[PDB]
Amino acid sequence: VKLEESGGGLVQAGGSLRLSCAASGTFSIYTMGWFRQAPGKEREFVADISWNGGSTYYADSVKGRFTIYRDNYKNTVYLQMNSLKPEDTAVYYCNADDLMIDRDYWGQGTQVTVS
Repeated sequence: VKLEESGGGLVQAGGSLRLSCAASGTFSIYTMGWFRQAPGKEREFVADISWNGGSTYYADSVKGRFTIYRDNYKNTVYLQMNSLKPEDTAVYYCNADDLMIDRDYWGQGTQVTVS
């Protein structure tokens, strides 16, 4: 299992960005999620989505501005970010928690910088 993140980069405050996390490489199923990491700080939960898409959870800092969703055809989970703020600047990581074997997997991380 490999997770490849795409999107990100430099964005003006008030803008929007969509991050993607494409899974590749069997077939268990997964809780997929997004975390972010500011320099010198704890890893911060952002959002996650259940294996069948029926339940989503968001950190209070992003509720009402961010949306997590899954496109099964592309085997990709997405993070739509609106009204971006300097406080959102971080490396964003997607995670996949294998519910059959209790092992999780991580993307390489993608920088989002809000100017």
